[PDB]
Amino acid sequence: DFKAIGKLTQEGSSMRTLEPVGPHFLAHARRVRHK
Amino acid sequence: GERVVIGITFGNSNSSIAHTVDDKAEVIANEDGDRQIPTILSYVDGDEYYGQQAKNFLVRNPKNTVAYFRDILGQDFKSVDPTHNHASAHPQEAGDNVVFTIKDKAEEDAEPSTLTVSEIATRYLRRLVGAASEYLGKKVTSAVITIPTNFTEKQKAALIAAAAAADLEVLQLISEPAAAVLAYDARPEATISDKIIVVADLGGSRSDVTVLASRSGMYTILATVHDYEYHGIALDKVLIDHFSKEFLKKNPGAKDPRENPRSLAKLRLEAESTKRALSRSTNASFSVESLIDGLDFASTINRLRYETIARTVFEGFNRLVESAVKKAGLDPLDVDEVIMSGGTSNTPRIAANFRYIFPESTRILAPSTDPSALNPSELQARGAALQASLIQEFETEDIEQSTHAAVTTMPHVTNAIGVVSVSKFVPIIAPETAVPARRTVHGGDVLVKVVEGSTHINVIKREKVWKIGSTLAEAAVRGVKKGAKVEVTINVNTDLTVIVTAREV
Ligand SMILES: Nc1ncnc2c1ncn2[C@@H]1O[C@H](COP(=O)(O)OP(=O)(O)OP(=O)(O)O)[C@@H](O)[C@H]1O
Ligand SMILES: [Mg+2]
Repeated sequence: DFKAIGKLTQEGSSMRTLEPVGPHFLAHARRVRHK
Repeated sequence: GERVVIGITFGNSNSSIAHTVDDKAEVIANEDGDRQIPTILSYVDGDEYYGQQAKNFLVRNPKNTVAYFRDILGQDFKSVDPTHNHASAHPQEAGDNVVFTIKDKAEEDAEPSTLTVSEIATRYLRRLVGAASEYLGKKVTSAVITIPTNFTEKQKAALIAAAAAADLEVLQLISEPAAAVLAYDARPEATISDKIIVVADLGGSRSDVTVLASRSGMYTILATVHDYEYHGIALDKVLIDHFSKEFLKKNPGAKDPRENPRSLAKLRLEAESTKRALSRSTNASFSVESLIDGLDFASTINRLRYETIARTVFEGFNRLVESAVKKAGLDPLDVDEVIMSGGTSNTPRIAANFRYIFPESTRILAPSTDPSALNPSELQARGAALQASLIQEFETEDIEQSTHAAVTTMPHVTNAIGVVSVSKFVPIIAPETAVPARRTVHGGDVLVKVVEGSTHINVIKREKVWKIGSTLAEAAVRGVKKGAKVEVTINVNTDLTVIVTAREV
């Protein structure tokens, strides 16, 4: 289907830190250890 | 090899223990029946008392009783404010470490033991876990402990050491605000979503306000504010002063009960106890047996008068929340929920003030402003209990390395991104969302145009508006005509890449 690839403005994302609690973090923590 | 788990909240004034039931998290009460267990330790005739029992001995046994010591672990001696320990055993310097002099031995002629604040924390934690152990019938191996945001790793390691010295295994150290949010989102009634949350932890000796960004059910902390001036102790003073003035008027000539330590200690206990009744009832009694000069004092107060004499402090809380939301670079319009936590959040008036501060959209979670709200005291212990429950299967190297590397690396987008629909801007991925994520919602062809979006405020009074940023990619699907709905899904990537897919009906 129609699918386009766009690039976010390089300054659109600043470095921040997260709270390592909850199932949604722990489930996502699995993906990071894998890669 | 396997473990028993609890959630343990550790405060200067009160501490709680909570276990996990497969369906829901349960706060454990101690053998005194207290779910809110005072962080107090005392010694009488060689017997150790903790919690409520130790709290009572502050009258007849002030010097062998230790309270308000959590904010003293890992602390340089000058950094601590011994204001609150003046009533009880005073802290003392041992070079780098803070120590207390208390008579914990049974023998009268024995010298008083000089114990480190770490050892104090160690003995209390042993009893605390044990009360949970007795309820559960099983020795408790592990727990997760809540912590404030601004205390250093020196304190954290000190806590772990004292917990290790109490043969208790600390899985992770989680933050007191994040525990409160987890305590709500993990419940079945809650629905995870992307919303900006502000947690107001009102305590006894301190109050912490924290602003979070809940995106994809994951919490990222935007700003933090601490204040050691507006708290429950100030409110206790409001009652202590109010009732002390009344005592002298009724009993002329007697000593001011504030000027006698034993009489003042009785006032503090009773002022708090009346304050708690004023959170549950519209009328509460205040009494002290042989307050001073052998005179009983008895009085009452209704909630409305209390709210009047406590108006000054309450407005202090308002400025805390406004400062924190301001510290995040936000407006009260940007706030979706406010999770009220801490022991003072049971005050009904504080919720009412917060309703006035915030728009009608904003959710205020307290037993007096929401049918779905939880007990503000139990939140952190429930948060800890849940977190401890999920971790128990994993191993300590898994927790330690995943903590620092994975949590730091994820960046967050500073602008919202959505499709534009004129004849306006609708957000798809709320701003400050962590990458990578995915979001999707629902007489001619449909034209989807993805753009950046920011939130502004216009004084015309004020309301939230969206200004349209740069266009990322543009897309059109040609043959749907009259259909009412359009499903668009878009995936941001770690490399800042943007991926739109079209198959909407
Ligand atoms: N039902 C209630 N109504 C009003 N105030 C209450 C109620 N329950 C507890 N408090 C007050 O809240 C304070 C304790 O709150 P909490 O137990 O969260 O504090 P803590 O975290 O142990 O102490 P701190 O935050 O100062 O280290 C005390 O001042 C207590 O008097
Ligand atoms: Mg607290």
